[PDB]
Amino acid sequence: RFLKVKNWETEVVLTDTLHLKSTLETGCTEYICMGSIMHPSATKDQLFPLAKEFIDQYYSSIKRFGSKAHMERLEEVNKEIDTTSTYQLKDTELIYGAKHAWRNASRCVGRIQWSKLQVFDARDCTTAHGMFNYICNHVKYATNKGNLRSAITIFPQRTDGKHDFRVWNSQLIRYAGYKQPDGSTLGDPANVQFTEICIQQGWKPPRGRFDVLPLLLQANGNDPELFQIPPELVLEVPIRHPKFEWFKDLGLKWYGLPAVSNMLLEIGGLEFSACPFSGWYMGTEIGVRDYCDNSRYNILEEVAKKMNLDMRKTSSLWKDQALVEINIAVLYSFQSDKVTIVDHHSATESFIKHMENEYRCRGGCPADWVWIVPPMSGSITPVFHQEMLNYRLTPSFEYQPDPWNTHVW
Amino acid sequence: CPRFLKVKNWETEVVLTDTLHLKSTLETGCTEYICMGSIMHPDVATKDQLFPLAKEFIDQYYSSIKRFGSKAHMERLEEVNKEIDTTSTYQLKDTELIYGAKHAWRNASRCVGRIQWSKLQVFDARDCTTAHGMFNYICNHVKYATNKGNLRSAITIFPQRTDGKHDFRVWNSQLIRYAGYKQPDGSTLGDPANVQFTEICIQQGWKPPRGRFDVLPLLLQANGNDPELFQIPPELVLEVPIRHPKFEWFKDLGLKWYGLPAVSNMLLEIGGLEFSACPFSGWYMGTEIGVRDYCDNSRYNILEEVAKKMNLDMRKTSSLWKDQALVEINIAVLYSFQSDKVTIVDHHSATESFIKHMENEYRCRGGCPADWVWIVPPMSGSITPVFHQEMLNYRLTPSFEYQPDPWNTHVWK
Ligand code: HEM
Ligand code: HEM
Ligand SMILES: CNCCCc1cc(C#N)cc(CCc2cc(C)cc(N)n2)c1
Ligand SMILES: CNCCCc1cc(C#N)cc(CCc2cc(C)cc(N)n2)c1
Ligand SMILES: C[C@H](O)[C@H](O)[C@H]1CNc2nc(N)[nH]c(=O)c2N1
Ligand SMILES: C[C@H](O)[C@H](O)[C@H]1CNc2nc(N)[nH]c(=O)c2N1
Ligand SMILES: [Zn+2]
Repeated sequence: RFLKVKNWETEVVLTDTLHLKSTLETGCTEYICMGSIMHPSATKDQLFPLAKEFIDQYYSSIKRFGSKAHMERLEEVNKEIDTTSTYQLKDTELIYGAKHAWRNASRCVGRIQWSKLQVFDARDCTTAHGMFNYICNHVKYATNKGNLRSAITIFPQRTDGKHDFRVWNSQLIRYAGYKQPDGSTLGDPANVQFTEICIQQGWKPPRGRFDVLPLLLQANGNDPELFQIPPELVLEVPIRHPKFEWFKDLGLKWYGLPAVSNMLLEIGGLEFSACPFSGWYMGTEIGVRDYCDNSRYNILEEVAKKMNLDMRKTSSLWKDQALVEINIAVLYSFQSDKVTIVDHHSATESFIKHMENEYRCRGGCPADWVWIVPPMSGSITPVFHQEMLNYRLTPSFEYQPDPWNTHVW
Repeated sequence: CPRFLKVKNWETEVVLTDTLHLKSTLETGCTEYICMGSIMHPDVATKDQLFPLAKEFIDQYYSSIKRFGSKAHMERLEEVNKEIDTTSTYQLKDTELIYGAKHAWRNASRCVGRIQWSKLQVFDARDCTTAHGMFNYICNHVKYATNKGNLRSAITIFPQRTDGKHDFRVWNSQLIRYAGYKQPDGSTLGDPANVQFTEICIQQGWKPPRGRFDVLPLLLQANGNDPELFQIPPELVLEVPIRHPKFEWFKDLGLKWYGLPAVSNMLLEIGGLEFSACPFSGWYMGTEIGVRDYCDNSRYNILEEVAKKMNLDMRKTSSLWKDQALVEINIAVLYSFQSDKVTIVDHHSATESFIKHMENEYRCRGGCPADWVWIVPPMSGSITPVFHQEMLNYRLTPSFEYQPDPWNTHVWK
């Protein structure tokens, strides 16, 4: 059936037909919705229909469905799966696939940029040193002296499951976290466990609040190896406030490059277990989640002190006041340092425009309202009032297990 | 369906286990291929449809009072079936009515205030026959619930649906709301959300003051008849002038709001019986007024005016001038209610209470249906504990349901 989605602020109604194309599950059923669950829920025979489906939509996308090239490609892939239990994507197909996995990422508010993605083919990589080289080039390219460019580097696909390429870091660039004798945490508490694995492997920790973690890289199923990213490739921003001159004295900084490195890219049945991808930050990612989450840097109280706020009752909204000033500081700092960043008002605006584009040209746009709506000031951004349909389209980015739970040394 | 579903809290790592979802009775709107979790809204019962619905409810009631399988349970079942057989409907006992109303609230997945569910004053108005009688009952409800500012949650329940042509309806979506007036120049005076209803009232005879905060009259339909207008006695309408503890100029914006949130357009469904007029009221969470009523672009839309008086830079969105004004507006709302000693709850306190409620329900009941999209407040979401809490949404009965607007369906006599 055709599905309507309405914006309750503009009263614009869009019609979704694209959802009929989905074949994978969402996790919900007719009687139970799991819209707020973070993580809900090959062989030659499974492999061909998936490959065919993907080849079909690729050739449909270049207006040559059923062409001679198309027929030949299907045949070629058929033979290759027969003979080898897998197949290799053409360069054009790899790039199409990566851009579309981004396009189909229902949890990403930044998708208006989807067709501008620099794709680095790293499928000839065989070793951890090789991976390091490719990752450095990625970081250097994507960083671009502050003028951030979206990029993805794609390492060899899964074969038997015992020879996986994995970036063990959840992101390429992150700050270490340390468990103190007194039981508190120094640095980022989210990375305490990963930091410990790096230490256990030989990494000598400076034990600061913002120590960039080393890369831990696994090539072809082997034990991961440590590498320090050359520091001149790591762009950082000292956080200050345009009004509160005491803010710089908090000693806060963050890195300019958000680069997810723990997801799995799926294209036509093939699985790319190492595919680090990067864009640029939305201010709230740092200002709200990284700094103000209770389980992260957790700075609200200190900031509220410096602002001399009344902090005895919740109803003074001291937390909300402090939260806003921190996010002003993040945006101001990045902007003043000419490092690409987008505020949640601008980002959500662009996303609404993107939705409108996709509905017109594609017949829909899968979107996860729980993730799309920013973690502050929700209803004063346009996505809060936008109905969205969530469904799973392929090619796609998928979660995968942490490598330290499925690896034998 | 799996017998046990797990929900995680990503802040605390606490894992809870849901079994209550197995009692789900109606569709969410989702399927295994699509989720409609952010969709707002995704001829009577026949004898044969009614039997198992009544039995399911009666069983639940007698199970709740630890008399399941008792002689009184079996007798009540037989009496109910006999009534359905002879009359195609049945009547609830007062005890069952009260149980059903409290459970419809307990089951309302979109409500963050459910920690209070077992404390609800239920007014049985099933003997009501006329619009004048409806008015009396509604006035008594408003006075009781308001309690001079110490608000008490309450529901008044009018006669259930019979053949569908004799419905009792409150035409107002809430008992107390402000009028909206569209101007010839395209501007709106008052609350833009209420323009349609306001036009209906005017057509029905209401003389409008044409102000920014005019309390709408009640439009009351009894027994399927044409609806009639009544003015709520102004002394029964508690209102709060909004001022700010720091900004002396804030009171000069001339804002105020009413103290009692009272939903009057929902259908209460118990044991297959449908109560099409069941106005219920509680007390406000500040953000309902400070974020939605005042700051929605399609409502009073005051962010700009507040921003200008705050001397904020408003040329770039990146200054977060909107977020800054939003916080000060919400501070003022909470400060004004507390000062006038009218019950209100801030979004931090309410969401903290809701998490405790949810944990208790998982413990004692096997679960707690919750709609995250609605439970998370419209500002500062992730600094409230609910943002980090996975929730399962499913529909249990007794329940409050949406129903079409009466002016779209009414047959004018
Ligand atoms: C270019 C600027 C971009 C912006 C402003 C942006 C914005 C965001 C934000 C704010 C999130 C939520 C992150 C969180 O809360 O953890 C997100 C998630 C996501 N993004 Fe984007 N993004 C960008 C680029 C990209 C690119 C280049 C890709 C892939 C090629 C991508 C794919 C994804 C995926 C798969 C998620 C979901 C992550 C998860 O489920 O943990 N994004 N994005
Ligand atoms: C006692 C204090 C109460 C508080 C603090 C509270 C809080 C809330 C809030 C903030 C909402 C969201 C409203 C919106 O965004 O439009 C809501 C919705 C709702 N509440 Fe509660 N409420 C209370 C009492 C009650 C009572 C007494 C009932 C019924 C007996 C009730 C049933 C509902 C229902 C059915 C909804 C969904 C409304 C809809 O879908 O439009 N609540 N509540
Ligand atoms: C359930 N969440 C687990 C953590 C995942 C994650 C953590 C951080 C941090 N710090 C930062 C990110 C970056 C997400 C992202 C990715 C991209 C590509 C762009 C952008 N603006 N943001 C992700
Ligand atoms: C899609 N939403 C349409 C508007 C529904 C609604 C509007 C207002 C207002 N103004 C006020 C309410 C009151 C909701 C409510 C009800 C109760 C019982 C308590 C409480 N704190 N809040 C509802
Ligand atoms: C429980 C809930 O699903 C979880 O907290 C989600 C909520 N929405 C989110 N939205 C974004 N963008 N990122 C997140 O990590 C989360 N966390
Ligand atoms: C599109 C979206 O479902 C809609 O704007 C919802 C979002 N969450 C909400 N949450 C509450 N409490 N009240 C609302 O009106 C809404 N509106
Ligand atoms: Zn769903």
